[PDB]
Amino acid sequence: GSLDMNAKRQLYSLIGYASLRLHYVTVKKPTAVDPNSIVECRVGDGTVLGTGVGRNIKIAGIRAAENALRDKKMLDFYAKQRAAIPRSES
RNA sequence: GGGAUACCAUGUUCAGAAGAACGUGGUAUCUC
Repeated sequence: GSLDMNAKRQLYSLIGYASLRLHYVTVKKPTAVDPNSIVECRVGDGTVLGTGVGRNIKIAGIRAAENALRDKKMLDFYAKQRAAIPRSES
């Protein structure tokens, strides 16, 4: 895999629905002696789908995405939620 | 000689299912 296109898609194409809040948070302020940074993949609900770290951070970005789609159970979990979700959170 | 993160500003591209991310250059610290 290792394909962003695929990732980003899996996100706002396989799960990312209306009123999801899905969002990534950058953590580990890069350094000029180890730029490497990490990414947190979670949702406003306080749920982290996964994570991703890299030396040129990007790997971290794309890695984070692939991480979100790296949870078949989590993914499918939202699939059902999507069907349920009564025009709101609960 | 090469290489990288980031601030300030703006835009393109990735893909080609779907929709998102990265880049362009100005300055700088560090590093090989």
